[PDB]
Amino acid sequence: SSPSEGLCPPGHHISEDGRDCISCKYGQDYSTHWNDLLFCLRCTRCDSGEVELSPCTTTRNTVCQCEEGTFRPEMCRKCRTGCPRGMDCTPWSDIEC
Amino acid sequence: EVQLVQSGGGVERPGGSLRLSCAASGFTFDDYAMSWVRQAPGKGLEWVSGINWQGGSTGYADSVKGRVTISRDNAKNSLYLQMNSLRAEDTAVYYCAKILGAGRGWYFDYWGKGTTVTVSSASTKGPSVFPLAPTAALGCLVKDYFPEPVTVSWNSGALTSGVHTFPAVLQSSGLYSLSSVVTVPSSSLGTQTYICNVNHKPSNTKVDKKVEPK
Amino acid sequence: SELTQDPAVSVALGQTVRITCSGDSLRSYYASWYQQKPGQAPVLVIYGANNRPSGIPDRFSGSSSGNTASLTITGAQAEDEADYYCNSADSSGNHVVFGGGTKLTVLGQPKAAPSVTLFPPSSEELQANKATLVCLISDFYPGAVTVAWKADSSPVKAGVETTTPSKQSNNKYAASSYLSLTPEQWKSHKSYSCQVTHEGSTVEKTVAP
Repeated sequence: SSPSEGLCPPGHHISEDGRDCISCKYGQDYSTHWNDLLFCLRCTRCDSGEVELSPCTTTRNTVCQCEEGTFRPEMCRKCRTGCPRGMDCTPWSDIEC
Repeated sequence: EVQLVQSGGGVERPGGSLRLSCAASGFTFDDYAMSWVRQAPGKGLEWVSGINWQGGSTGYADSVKGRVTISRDNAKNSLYLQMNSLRAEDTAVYYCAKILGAGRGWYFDYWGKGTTVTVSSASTKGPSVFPLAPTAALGCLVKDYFPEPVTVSWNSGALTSGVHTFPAVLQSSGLYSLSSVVTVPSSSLGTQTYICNVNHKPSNTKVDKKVEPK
Repeated sequence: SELTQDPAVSVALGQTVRITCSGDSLRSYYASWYQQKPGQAPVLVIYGANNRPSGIPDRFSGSSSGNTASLTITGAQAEDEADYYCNSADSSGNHVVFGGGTKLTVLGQPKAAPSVTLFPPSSEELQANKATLVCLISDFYPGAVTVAWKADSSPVKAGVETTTPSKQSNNKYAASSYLSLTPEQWKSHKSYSCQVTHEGSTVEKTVAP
């Protein structure tokens, strides 16, 4: 409700006047940190290659995880099948050689 | 550029099997995910099944799950969908489609020409033609016939003015029906004879029905 | 699951149109649009964010707020009278889902009211213990009509077959609708109605036993 030290708590953006802490809309937008912002940031939406590991809350943005057979901040890449000479694919890392 | 050749436009009885095959050229095939997406006659698109670049991820629409199966042979740049125990509601055109990424997904940046698959309980049937008695309007109901198509004419083909044949509707019974309605003067009902010529070649049927005023 | 888009919209050539696609999973999965010219393989228009494949016109633009994606054509040209569908993953992430499609018509010819003609069952059919009403519609533009059947006052879904509209020699559309009934169902009612809703306005023809 009330802006502590000019700032609103996580999951809130301060009102236009400066007196109120409006809450972020769950599913729509979020804020992660103590802030005096005019809006909450909109949730990330998942691309094709991806699934929604954690849905977007008010304190947390959405985690999209690359699907089975790929990895990642712009598009999911196909994993390197083999290693180069003289040298496991996850949803966030290539193969390590 | 990308090329996708589907094939095998099949007529099959319910409970029967097909193997839709799609081949692809002009792009690395094993780099990309695939999917089948269908469409019944004039009624919206419907996602069938999805596959991963490697072949691991495989997704199936509830309406087909367990009945069809999906698989790719990256060695032959091919992608198949085996169908088992067909349904009369599986009557559709089937497009194999390239998903844009390597992972299983919903952005089909390319669409094959699509293969037509027809599932009908019914067997070949000749039509049962009823006259549509009566500027007046009379016609001929070409009821319950299989399969498509049928030729309608009037007075041995001698009349072509005012003639309109409507496209046939497949019934829930699986037997087609259409109407041809001609517009004629009121004075013609006393001086002219009106017979329609219905010829269904697949069943070898020629019926000439007289349209007389009730 | 199921994302619902209006089945029919329209634009006057050179104008703008927004086709919206709505579904409680478009809150957490980017959209994606296709175009399907009558009897072509769907053609991808706008995949997610707002990026468009090489080869599709500048004019086109995808957008997203809340649980709605929205395809937007600026200055719709003649070569845009096509079906546009949308898709995302379902609520979870495993299945794909398509919108019921929108017939986007581009306004070429001026709008035309449908021409209905309804036929009660012929005596010959009833003698075979059958009964079929025939409702024939023609000369309407744009070609998207809602056909409804009535038994006195009650809506009849069972026994109905209907065709999907098609272009005549005049460029206007036409469709046919059939009501199959038992002769006992035919006599039990005072009147049977065929109702054709076009551009809002409904044309009604009635027949009685």
